[PDB]
Amino acid sequence: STAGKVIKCKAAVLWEVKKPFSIEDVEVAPPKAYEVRIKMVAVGICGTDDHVVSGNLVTPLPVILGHEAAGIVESVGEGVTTVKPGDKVIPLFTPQCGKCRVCKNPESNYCLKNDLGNPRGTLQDGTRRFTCRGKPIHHFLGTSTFSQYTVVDENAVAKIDAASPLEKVCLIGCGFSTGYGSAVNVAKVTPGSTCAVFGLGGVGLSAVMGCKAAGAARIIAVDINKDKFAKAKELGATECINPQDYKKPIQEVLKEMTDGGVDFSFEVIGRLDTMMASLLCCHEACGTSVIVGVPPASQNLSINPMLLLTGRTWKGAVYGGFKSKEGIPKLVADFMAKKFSLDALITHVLPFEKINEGFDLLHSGKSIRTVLTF
Amino acid sequence: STAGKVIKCKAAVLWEVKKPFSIEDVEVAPPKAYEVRIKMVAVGICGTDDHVVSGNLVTPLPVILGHEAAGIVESVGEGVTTVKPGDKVIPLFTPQCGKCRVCKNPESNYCLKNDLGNPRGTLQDGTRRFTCRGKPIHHFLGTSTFSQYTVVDENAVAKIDAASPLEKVCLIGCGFSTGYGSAVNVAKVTPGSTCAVFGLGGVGLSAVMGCKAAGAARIIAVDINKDKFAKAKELGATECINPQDYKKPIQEVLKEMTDGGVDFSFEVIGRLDTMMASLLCCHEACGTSVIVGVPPASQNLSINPMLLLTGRTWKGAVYGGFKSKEGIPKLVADFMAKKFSLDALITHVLPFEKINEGFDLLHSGKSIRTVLTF
Ligand SMILES: NC(=O)c1ccc[n+]([C@@H]2O[C@H](COP(=O)([O-])OP(=O)(O)OC[C@H]3O[C@@H](n4cnc5c(N)ncnc54)[C@H](O)[C@@H]3O)[C@@H](O)[C@H]2O)c1
Ligand SMILES: NC(=O)c1ccc[n+]([C@@H]2O[C@H](COP(=O)([O-])OP(=O)(O)OC[C@H]3O[C@@H](n4cnc5c(N)ncnc54)[C@H](O)[C@@H]3O)[C@@H](O)[C@H]2O)c1
Ligand SMILES: [Cl-]
Ligand SMILES: [Zn+2]
Ligand SMILES: [Zn+2]
Ligand SMILES: [Zn+2]
Ligand SMILES: [Zn+2]
Repeated sequence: STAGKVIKCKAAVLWEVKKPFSIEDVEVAPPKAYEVRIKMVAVGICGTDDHVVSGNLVTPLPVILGHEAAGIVESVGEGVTTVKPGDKVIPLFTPQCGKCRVCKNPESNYCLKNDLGNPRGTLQDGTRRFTCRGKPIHHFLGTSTFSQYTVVDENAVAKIDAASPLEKVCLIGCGFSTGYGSAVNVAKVTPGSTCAVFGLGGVGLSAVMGCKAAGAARIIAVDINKDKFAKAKELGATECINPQDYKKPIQEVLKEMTDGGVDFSFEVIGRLDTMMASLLCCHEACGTSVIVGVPPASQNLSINPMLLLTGRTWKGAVYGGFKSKEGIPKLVADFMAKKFSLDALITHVLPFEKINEGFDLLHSGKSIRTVLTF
Repeated sequence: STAGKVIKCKAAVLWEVKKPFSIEDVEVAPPKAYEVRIKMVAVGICGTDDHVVSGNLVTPLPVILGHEAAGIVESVGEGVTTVKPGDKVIPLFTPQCGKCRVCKNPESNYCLKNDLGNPRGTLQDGTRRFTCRGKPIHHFLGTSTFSQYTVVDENAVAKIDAASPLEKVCLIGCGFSTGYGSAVNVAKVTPGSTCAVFGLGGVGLSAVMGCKAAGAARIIAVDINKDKFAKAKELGATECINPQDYKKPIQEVLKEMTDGGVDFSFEVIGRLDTMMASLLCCHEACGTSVIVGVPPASQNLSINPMLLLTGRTWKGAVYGGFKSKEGIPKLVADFMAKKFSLDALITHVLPFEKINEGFDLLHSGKSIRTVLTF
């Protein structure tokens, strides 16, 4: 069996930036106390993973990426009370340690045991658990789901419904709950409002889907990629516009189109020009601009503070404001109850081994979410 | 009767920037329809006035400044349904025109009729009601209270309580409502939270009072002027901090002092560095930072969007988010119902003819609020 023994499996390792992943044999150490070893069943490719490949989000290399996933618990360490082997689970990229300031504060979810802020590349106890060619391989956001087995801290893992379709539900681990919560919990979109959503990746489209579930009267979807429009529209966008069609700055276009700005604007791309245009496009006295895309390392925005004095709210959030371990369970329950559908987001299913082809699909505007099967 | 004819009186006219005010004889035209001519009983000197003298807030010159005030209604023009001659009045620097998007929206207050954003120095119909030496003099924020008589549009004037100390209550026209409102209505300070306030002028200490009124467990008051601390402590600040006493940046000191950051920070000064230190000292995952001070003409902050992505909110607000015409009276009522005391703030009362003396007191930290009487 495997419980308590090292596991040897395939995993896609990123040895260098801007280089392909290498499906390698790696040894995965057993769970220490309060840790869980999971067997990956399905994983989604998310833009945050692509940012590490591209050089925009620095994390310690070599690394096993991946964080949007669903799997079955193979073994649990001592102390682990929340998980039992055989339990279906979604690994959370933001832990909910339950004992820090942020975790106790009912409205905050960026727990202090996270590894996004200043990435160590390890698990919470400071150590790694993957070895490939004798060398230690670093973890990513403490989840590293781009491997057939991974070890995750207990506070970073959620037990979900035993009947959950893991090849659909893995989206709720990052992309969907991020997009949808951005609208429903972060910006708190109001019925009848006008919302703009910049970027239509699987997180951008769940933001559209969150604005529609909130009662937004209008949802303008912005993207330089026309092919995304049909899905946006099907999911709730009232209109879709492409910045390259206009001769004047996209915030001016939208201000003119909405009687001086939207009420709620969402940036789900991660570029500075669109984070600025997304601030600008919202109404000067009643707009909320929510930052969802992750910015390129060390870059800055020069804003005039007056943009804010008149009444604008600029905020950002991680995971759609969901406290990870309590939220992702309930959102799967909702999923089961048929409250929403993830099917339009999943455009491709590839075997794990075809991971690089999955990143090529993202890079070409051909895929919204690619799911990788183990 | 004064009515229907051009009044000639005294007004402190600013002819050039960084120049002493000239107390001069000007002609205040009669009210057109939907306008009101008011006799100034008391005027507070507020930081926004000073910025026009400094050159920090550009506005068409010559101009008669002033916007913090209480007076009695001399004549009302035609169609004026809300105030009658003799009615006690506080002119509002931000109108509540009742009909625009911002006015119909229950949460916003920067009515579109405002003359703050792109100041044209006239009343809402695009014309001035003041003359001096065969020259039209401009208005400031459609209020121009540094004149014995001023004409203001109707939507920009509130009928306050018939029995109100007009020498006290005029602070509610700007400073008290802005500072207090910023805390209670914009930041929405929570019971038991910890707030930091940068700048302890008239607006600043009213923010200290608002946080205390909101139930903040800790209120740290920051000011390079050590003499304001006694008042701050008296008004609610649990601690006072002078940036010059340190060797490390004030955010670092405050982050350290407050377990990672303050829950609510208010910048009530208007400098870029303090807007920055104000963003930085509130907790990255749950702090709200509120901009209240007014920024120098065309100066930008280079910020890193990761500062918001972790979860902190950044918002500005005009008038402490009070709908003006509806708000200032309810507060005058609260003052009248013994809810708070403006006394600590009214530091000096001078005859209006000493207005340049009043600005010198401000320019030396002697004064918190100087009231100019008529
Ligand atoms: N805040 C978080 O919690 C959180 C969570 C998950 C993902 N993210 C971030 O969300 C962002 C996107 O996520 P995704 O997985 O949905 O990625 P994605 O690649 O599928 O979506 C990006 C979309 O933006 C569009 N786009 C690119 N340039 C554009 C431009 N100049 N103008 C308009 N649109 C443009 C692209 O066509 C693409 O459709 C990434 O930056 C990711 O890092 C953040
Ligand atoms: N948003 C609005 O609705 C609104 C309304 C009223 C006033 N304001 C703005 O509020 C700001 C000030 O209000 P005020 O009327 O009380 O003026 P004020 O001059 O009396 O008070 C400003 C305080 O800032 C302190 N200070 C100065 N430099 C400092 C520094 N470098 N670091 C820390 N503290 C410093 C000064 O000692 C003073 O105590 C002004 O910028 C005014 O324009 C805005
Ligand atoms: Cl004129
Ligand atoms: Zn993600
Ligand atoms: Zn925590
Ligand atoms: Zn209005
Ligand atoms: Zn003022």
